[PDB]
Amino acid sequence: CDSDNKEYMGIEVYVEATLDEPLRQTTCESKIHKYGASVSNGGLNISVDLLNCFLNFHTVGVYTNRDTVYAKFASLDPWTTEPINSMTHDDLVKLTEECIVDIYLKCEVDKTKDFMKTNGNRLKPRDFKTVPPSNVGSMIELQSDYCVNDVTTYVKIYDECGNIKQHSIPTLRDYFTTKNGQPRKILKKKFDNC
Repeated sequence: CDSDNKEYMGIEVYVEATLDEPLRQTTCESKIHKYGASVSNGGLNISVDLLNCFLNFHTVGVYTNRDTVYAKFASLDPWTTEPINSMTHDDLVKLTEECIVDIYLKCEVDKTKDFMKTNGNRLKPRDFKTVPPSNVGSMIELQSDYCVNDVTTYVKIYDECGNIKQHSIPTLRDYFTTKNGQPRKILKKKFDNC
């Protein structure tokens, strides 16, 4: 955080997708690649590519409940995790103006897996928390697929040196949902590892 001038940013991308049948029990598989990541879980492959963002994900968590798959792509401690999410100031300017979080859903419902067992609902309304509104329009681009009834997505890109440097980079937020008349909420429960 010692203006090289390098900037250090973090990123969280949340994807929630409700499918058209109750979920089948699957084995989770995730892959992090250069400026993106993907996860195959619950009958859906969710892929996130970061276009002109100059940022890498470090972790993918998942959740599955009823008919809904959740994924959280995130960065971790930025000074101890490889690859380091640092960038020049000119690259941060381009991130600010041009970063797109390109989300792609692919249905992969597998009839060789039985339906998830369901006792009592493992999620409850007070597991979802409101998030602030978008401050960057059209940062999220989403492609859905036929088996998906609704998708919700949220991105937060933030300064890791904000508390610290003497100045801070504005947090960039966007939110997109196919749902109508629903509050701006995301699952805040701790996700499972993939």
